[PDB]
Amino acid sequence: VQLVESGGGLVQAGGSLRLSCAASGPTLSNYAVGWFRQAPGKEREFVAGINWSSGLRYKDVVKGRFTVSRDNVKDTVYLQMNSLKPEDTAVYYCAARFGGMLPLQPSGYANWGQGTQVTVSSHHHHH
Amino acid sequence: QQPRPFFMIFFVELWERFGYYGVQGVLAVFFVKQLGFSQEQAFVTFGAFAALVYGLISIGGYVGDHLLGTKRTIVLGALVLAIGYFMTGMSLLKPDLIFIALGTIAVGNGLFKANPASLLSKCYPPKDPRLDGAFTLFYMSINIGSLIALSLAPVIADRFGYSVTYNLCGAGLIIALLVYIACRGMVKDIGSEPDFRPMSFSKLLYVLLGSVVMIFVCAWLMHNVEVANLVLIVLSIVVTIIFFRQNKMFVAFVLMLEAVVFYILYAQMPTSLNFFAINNVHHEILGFSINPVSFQALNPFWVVLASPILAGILSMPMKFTLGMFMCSLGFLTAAAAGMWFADAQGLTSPWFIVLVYLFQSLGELFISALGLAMIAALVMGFILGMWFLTQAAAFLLGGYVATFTAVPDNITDPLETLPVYTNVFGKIGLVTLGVAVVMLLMVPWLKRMIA
Ligand SMILES: CCCCCCCCCCCCO[C@@H]1O[C@H](CO)[C@@H](O[C@H]2O[C@H](CO)[C@@H](O)[C@H](O)[C@H]2O)[C@H](O)[C@H]1O
Ligand SMILES: CCCCCCCCCCCC
Ligand SMILES: CCCCCCCCCC
Ligand SMILES: CCCCCCCC
Ligand SMILES: CCCCCC
Repeated sequence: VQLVESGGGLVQAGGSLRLSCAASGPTLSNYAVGWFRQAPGKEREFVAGINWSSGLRYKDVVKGRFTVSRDNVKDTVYLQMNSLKPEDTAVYYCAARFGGMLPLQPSGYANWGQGTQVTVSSHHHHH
Repeated sequence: QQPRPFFMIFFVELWERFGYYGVQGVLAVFFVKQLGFSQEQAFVTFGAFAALVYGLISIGGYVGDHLLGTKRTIVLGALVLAIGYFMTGMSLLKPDLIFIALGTIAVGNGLFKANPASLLSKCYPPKDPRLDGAFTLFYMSINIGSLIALSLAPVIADRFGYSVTYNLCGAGLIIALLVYIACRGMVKDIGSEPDFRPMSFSKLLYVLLGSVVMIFVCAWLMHNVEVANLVLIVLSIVVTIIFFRQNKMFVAFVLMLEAVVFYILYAQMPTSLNFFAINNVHHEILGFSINPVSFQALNPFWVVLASPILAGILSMPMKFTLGMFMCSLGFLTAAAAGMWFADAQGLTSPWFIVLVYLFQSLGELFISALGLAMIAALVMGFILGMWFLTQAAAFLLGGYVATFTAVPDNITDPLETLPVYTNVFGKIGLVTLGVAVVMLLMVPWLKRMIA
């Protein structure tokens, strides 16, 4: 009913980060977990998710770069973010909805994490 | 207002129904999530379970009337049921137990069901006016227990696991037994004839041997639904042959076929309408988030409120016709909600499902409450057996029908599942509308035959 997100931070373009979502009392196992993100001046948008029986859904611009997965022992959901780019900068939220469906809009999800800042800098080393 | 044993019977019934529906509300989800069944396997297996639970109700009236006594069989039924609930809780340690545990519930229900109602009838002198009110309160008792279970059992299974949920079902039966044993003095001169002679251990052992056999037969049929299908098909065609060989009975036949359609529709509440709420309805109403599995609780809710009202307010065949029109409208409302009143993301307002369950519950109040009571006005034992057999067949057929809404575990988009639910619910509603119209057309001829 309350989700805690962890693992955000600052990273250079092409780098990687892993987000994790854990719940308190409810067993996350019965839940589709969707990851949403809100960039400055835009609305929350669906990024990626896993339903209660391993079905997956992805936003087109993160396919081949992001992977959602689930560790049902630790009752945790993960977002592995590789080949990160500046326009992936946002507050990331996990959201949980009972069952097998991953609706695209925030109104489909009842339980929300508080959000983790992800920043991707164009920084590269001096040549 | 009522005799003292009425309140004992009320609360035994409430707690036994709590236990039963605590299991029923979560069983299809348990099949899918915990046992890894596909939705199709879960739906047909639930159909088999429901079929056996219903067909075996025929056993408990006979055992209570003629073998052990009503009060003795209440005790035995409660004990077998509680054992079944704890066996279901144990099945999480021992997955191989699950089917034996469900057979124990079916057989335990078979012994138990008919007997509290029978007992309640014996609490009143034969033409007491309060009988009708007491039986409406008894139906409300069934549905208060069911309301609590369908509301809370999914929440409990989500927060504490299935082992805890099923053990609490067992505890509810244990508490029905304690209340029965505590009130034994209230029913000391109430019972069937065997209650007042010493118990025949010959008959007790026959009942236990037959029960255990049935537990194993139920487990086998639920594991192999493809032979449960042929068992009931051949039993149905054969008992149809033997009904046709042997005209107030013909009215019983057409009313039986109408009830079969009714039970096909009732069987969707724990399966296809349950997963429709899971997949394509918002899980929030009046601002509170809810477990969508709890939406099943809307059926007893509407019954609890509507049975008194409708008790205050034609005759036999027209009430069946009315019930069938109500059920048709429930499924047409479901289809319409999905076809025209969904979000851009594929989700519909939970008020549409509130309305589906209102229509469906009124259908229940017109039909199943008032069916075999005046099927008993048109008629014996052979038609009671055929009645239970055909309605069990109805539940198997309902599981098969629910499989047309089954969703693969990899689908995650509500706009893919919404048209499946709406196509099936709309076709169910149109066929049921046709059936209700033919019922309407035949109402006068039947109502003549009842004379
Ligand atoms: C339409 C029938 C409504 C059923 C009535 C529900 C009975 C009340 C539940 C027990 C007390 C509330 O306890 C809790 O409350 C929150 C908000 O209320 C609800 O919601 C929380 O749990 C359920 C299941 O665990 C999740 O699907 C849900 O998304 C989550 O946010 C649950 O329903 C209940 O777990
Ligand atoms: C009220 C008398 C109690 C009778 C209990 C007898 C149980 C017999 C056990 C048979 C084992 C299969
Ligand atoms: C009370 C009887 C328990 C039977 C369970 C069988 C499980 C077998 C798993 C090897
Ligand atoms: C009223 C006591 C009934 C005894 C039945 C128990 C059989 C195991
Ligand atoms: C009584 C109807 C049976 C249908 C089997 C396909």
